[PDB]
Amino acid sequence: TLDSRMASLELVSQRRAAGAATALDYQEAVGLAEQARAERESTERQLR
Amino acid sequence: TLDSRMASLELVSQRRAAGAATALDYQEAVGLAEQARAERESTERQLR
Amino acid sequence: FKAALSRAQGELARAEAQLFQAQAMVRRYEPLVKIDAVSQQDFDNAMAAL
Amino acid sequence: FKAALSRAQGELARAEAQLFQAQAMVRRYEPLVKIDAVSQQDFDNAMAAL
Amino acid sequence: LAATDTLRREEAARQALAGSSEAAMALAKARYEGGVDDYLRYLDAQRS
Repeated sequence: TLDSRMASLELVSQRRAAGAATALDYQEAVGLAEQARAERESTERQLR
Repeated sequence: TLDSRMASLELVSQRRAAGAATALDYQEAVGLAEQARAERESTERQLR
Repeated sequence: FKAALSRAQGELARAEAQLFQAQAMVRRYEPLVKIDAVSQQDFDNAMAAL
Repeated sequence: FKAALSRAQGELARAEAQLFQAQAMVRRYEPLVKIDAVSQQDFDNAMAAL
Repeated sequence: LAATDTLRREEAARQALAGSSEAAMALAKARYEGGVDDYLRYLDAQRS
């Protein structure tokens, strides 16, 4: 899932670099990636 | 956060008074404000 | 010529209806923009339409 | 011919109103694109409209 | 030990999320002050 989030973030970053996306979209993609990262950390804590 | 919710509710009420917004929008604003109030009460209980 | 005048009068009535709609939109948006209820861009679009 | 001149003047007024709307849009969008607040595509569309 | 490490990394993730939301706030405020976006978008950015 985190791999998917990072792929989406990379695609959105590349799209804003071309000017086809607002900085708001890049920020929301970053927020989603960070949200998924927290879930991954919680799952790691649970497994350990 | 509750302050922000009441600001949005006031703005939406003023918009419906002018006829630029439906009653559904006013109802959703009211619901969001009431939801925020419940969070405020829960956090008050936690702090106490 | 009577039919042409009737057609012109119908077109004028349609234009007046659109003007009435634009006037109502501007009248409603005028107090709302002062309280920031609508974006300035929307108000300018309404004024241009009027 | 006076009526034709009036029609042409009305069309000119409509064109001027649309131009004013486009100018306002471009003036608002210009500082935003410098801070990425709006997409470059939207700013280019606004400039094309102007 | 596992909790210390995992919650440290999770706090880093949540801090990144908060920073992204703050940047989105700054952009929304800049747009609203320019008269492009309505007050509702700015207020929603505040809430988020």
